Amino acid sequence: MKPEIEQELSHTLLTELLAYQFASPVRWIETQDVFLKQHNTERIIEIGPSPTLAGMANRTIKAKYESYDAALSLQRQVLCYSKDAKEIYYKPD
Amino acid sequence: LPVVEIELVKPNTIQLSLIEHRTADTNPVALPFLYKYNPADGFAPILEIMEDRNERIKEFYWKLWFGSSVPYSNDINVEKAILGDEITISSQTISEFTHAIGNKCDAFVDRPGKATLAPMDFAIVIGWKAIIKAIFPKSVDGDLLKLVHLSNGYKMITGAAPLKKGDVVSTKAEIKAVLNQPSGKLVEVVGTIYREGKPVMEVTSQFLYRGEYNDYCNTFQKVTETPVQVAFKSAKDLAVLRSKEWFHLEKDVQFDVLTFRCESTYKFKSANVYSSIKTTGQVLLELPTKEVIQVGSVDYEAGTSYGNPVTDYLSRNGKTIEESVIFENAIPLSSGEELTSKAPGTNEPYAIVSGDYNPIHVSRVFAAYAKLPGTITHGMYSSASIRALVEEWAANNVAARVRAFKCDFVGMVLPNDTLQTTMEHVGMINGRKIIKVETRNVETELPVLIGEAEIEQPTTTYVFTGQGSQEQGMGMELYNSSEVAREVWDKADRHFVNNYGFSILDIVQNNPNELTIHFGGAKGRAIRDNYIGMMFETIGEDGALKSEKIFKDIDETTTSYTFVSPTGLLSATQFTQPALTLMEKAAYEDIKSKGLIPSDIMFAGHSLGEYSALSSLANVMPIESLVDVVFYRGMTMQVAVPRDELGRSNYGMVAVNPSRVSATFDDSALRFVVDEVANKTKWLLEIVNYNVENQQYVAAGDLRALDTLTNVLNVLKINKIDIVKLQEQMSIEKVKEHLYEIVDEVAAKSLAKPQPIDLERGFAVIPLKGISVPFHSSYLMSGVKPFQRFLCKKIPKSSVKPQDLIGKYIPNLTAKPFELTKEYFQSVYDLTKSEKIKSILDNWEQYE
Repeated sequence: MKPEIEQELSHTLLTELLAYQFASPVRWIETQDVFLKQHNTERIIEIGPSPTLAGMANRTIKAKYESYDAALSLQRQVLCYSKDAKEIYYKPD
Repeated sequence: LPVVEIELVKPNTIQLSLIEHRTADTNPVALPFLYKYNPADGFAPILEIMEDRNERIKEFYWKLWFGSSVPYSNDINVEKAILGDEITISSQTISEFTHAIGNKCDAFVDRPGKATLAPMDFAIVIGWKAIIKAIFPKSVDGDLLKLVHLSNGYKMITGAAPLKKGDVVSTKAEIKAVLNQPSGKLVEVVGTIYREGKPVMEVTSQFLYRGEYNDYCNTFQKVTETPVQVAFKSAKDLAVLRSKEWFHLEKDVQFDVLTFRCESTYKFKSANVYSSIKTTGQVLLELPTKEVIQVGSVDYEAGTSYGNPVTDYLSRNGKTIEESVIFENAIPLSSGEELTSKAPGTNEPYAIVSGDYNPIHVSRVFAAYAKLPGTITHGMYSSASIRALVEEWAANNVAARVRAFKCDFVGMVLPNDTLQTTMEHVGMINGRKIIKVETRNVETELPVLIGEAEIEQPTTTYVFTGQGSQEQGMGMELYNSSEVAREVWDKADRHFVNNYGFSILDIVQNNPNELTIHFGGAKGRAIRDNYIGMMFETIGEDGALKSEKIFKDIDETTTSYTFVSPTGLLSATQFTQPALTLMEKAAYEDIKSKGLIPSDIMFAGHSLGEYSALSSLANVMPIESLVDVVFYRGMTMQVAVPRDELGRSNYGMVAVNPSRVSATFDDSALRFVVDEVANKTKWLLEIVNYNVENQQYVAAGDLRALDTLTNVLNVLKINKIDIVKLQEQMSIEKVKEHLYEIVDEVAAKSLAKPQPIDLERGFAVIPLKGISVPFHSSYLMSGVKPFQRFLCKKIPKSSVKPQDLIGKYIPNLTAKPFELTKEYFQSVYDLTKSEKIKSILDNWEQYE
């Protein structure tokens, strides 16, 4: 595809998301299957005032991806800005 | 086999001949050393024929590195690039490069399956043949025995891929500099590599004819400059640029800053002074609406100069496009004895695989003659081993962390010698995390190798936190600890104060119950007409499209207006959303110029990665019209439905959580509430959440239908009549009337309870409150008219590139890597419906 066609396609579809995602069912199922199973993200990073998703991510890792991580030897390190700020910027004590 | 042969060829002259058998064509080659015997003077009876000696040495090395078949041509034109030889990367060469040579891991061992992984450091094997042909020419005259390989570097123009057993690639060498430093001639060969036309690797190497050479006519340095950015902010910048006689006007846009990609050519007449300067370069500066096109160039000559005006000017104003800001303090990466490596006992294997048959590395007599201590190992081998090391010990078995590698051979390594490579987490460049690589001999402690590591990680997803729980002090720690965050927050605060009469920092820092805009003098009245002019145009549900503008209270007469919210103003939409977009308007921030970036990042969150994730990694949210757009959207969305006397509508959110009713309930078990309440009740409803489905179902719509949807799971939670029986045991199509009892009772009881409903937070029902208009569903992107008022305009229409946004976003409204091209068109068009992209889906017109 030529760059100039796909940039009109680009802005149109990006405007469509920024409008419609805020009124459409969130599907975090296969997103989890991506950053845990299908795309193999071992380090996950969250920036926020509070770890609003680290705990529930650990819940799903324990409830769905324990044997999966044991089989493929994946060590997942969940990180957050409020508490694991030292691990994000790599400053151990 | 013979390795030394001293013999008397003609009367009174010696022919010490150093023999080398392991060569390109496994054919022994002699290196003669003519020696006049002097019976007359017995104090020093051996004079050495110094004339043509370098010629003989180059003859020997030419036969060694290129074979007897190819004739020796001393005359090599320096200006023209040195053509290599087109080879085909076979699976065999990659299979048999490694016997005692280095990189070995899970993917670098004898296993079945398919294509075996490999490193890119064997690009000089392709390169070597032509790279070394630039140290031979007559103009660069030096002693090849005293030649030491000083450094080698690889650049990362990644038009190519990693080795997959079958690539087809060629060679292209070109001499850049021949310097005369006190250490001797510094030959600079940056011979690049072409895979049918497109460059793949740069490959720079330095050789050093150790000694002292004074020939300066045959000395030059054609360096190419980087995209160097100057620093300015003024209108004097035009005057300065005009004052530069070398610069030539080749654009018609105002000047405030440069990012030249230049290139120059030096000619030395002495140690430091240049005989002449040649500069041609290119000109750069920003263009309109982030839509850049072609540019022009420059020109310069000089003579007997101590510096280059152009490059020194560009540098002096500032550093180049530097995607490398060094991290504050160092921590270890893989330090210890589990990063040590013993040098190979011998050097013939790497010599035969790479083609460098320099006897200094293998032949004992050659190493002894060059006065260097023993047959030192290849600098190339050391570089290859270290480049394989940046992937091997600091990583848990992933081969996607081998990249551009710069290296220099400050020391020497004897064979079968142990080396402690140190690798400390210090610097940071644009993803490929800069780590030091310094290879020091363990017992002498002297360094041998110096470079910067570029090891990646596996892919990741920068998650975020935001709307729905936002608190006081939201993102103020970064505001008080970061210059860039301070800049963005201050700019937005100034724009809100100067255009809307309220500080957003005051809303965020110390959350007030209510705030008052005042419409005072010229500034206040220019604030008031902002509110007077802007407001939604939503269809009144009593007829056709009612063109209207409801702020009501604010008009010409009023001199103040109070924003009131009981729980908090940060809870109010018009202030929670701009605050949200601002507080995560800085994540990439310093890592942007730092290099912590792992392999593949997608900006995301928990459905709040579309409003706070896509400027640091996607630059969509422009600069300062962002806050206007978000505040206008907040107001339009907030007053999009009729409020009652107490200020609450018949619409909102509610959770219908599946986890609590039973573990049995699944997508094939209860995916019926949405399409069994909209059809009969003639109301509006759609599910907002099955993100963590089987554990979390939430929905939005008019409040009565929300109650009806909840009192399906609620009534089937204490009684537990499974819907699996209703759905899969008997049939699917036939069962479209079983609901017209079990939702009928509720579509009656909900009317019985008072019309403004406060939905209870039960076991399987956990509503999220503080939301009046139904979003995340089907009434805050449906016929809701003025939501996309600003959607083909001020927002940077030309900035958005498919390159990043495609693949670097993961769809919360789907699944995996959001394709921002045609493939995804009918995903925001099925569960939410649209009309805007109906044209692009059908009416393609003249896009070609």
